[PDB]
Amino acid sequence: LCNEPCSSNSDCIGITLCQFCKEKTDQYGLTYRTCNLLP
Repeated sequence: LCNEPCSSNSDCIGITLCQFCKEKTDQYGLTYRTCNLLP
């Protein structure tokens, strides 16, 4: 749903109301690009 992977904003638009493709990591330090509720 909203919590899923991305590469830009548009990747998270319409699929759900979560336009904010953010960059965070897990506990390991793997930075990944994921759809968030906000910027």
